[PDB]
Amino acid sequence: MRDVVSFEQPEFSVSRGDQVARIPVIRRVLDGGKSQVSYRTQDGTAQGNRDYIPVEGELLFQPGEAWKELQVKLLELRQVRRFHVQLSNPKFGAHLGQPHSTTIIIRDP
Repeated sequence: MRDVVSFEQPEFSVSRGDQVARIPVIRRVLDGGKSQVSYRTQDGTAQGNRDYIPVEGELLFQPGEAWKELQVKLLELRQVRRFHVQLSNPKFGAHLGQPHSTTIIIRDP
């Protein structure tokens, strides 16, 4: 498989006070062209519009591009809550690698 797109890790941990989660997405074994995947947040115990700002869209990798950073905004209100991000719908010859979903763990300062 070429143009393999994944999250770098199955979990990332952030502080609620950071205002943003910075989530790396990599593309490996480049064939030389563009690739696209879709991405979307999904609630866990962290909930959209309470704990974080939901987002969905497309990640278009131009030729040569090996990674992206997703930035999901965090909201302020011992406490731990999780949301998820999922990759789907590979286009232009792209494939999903492992992990293609990830969990963002929001912790109190």
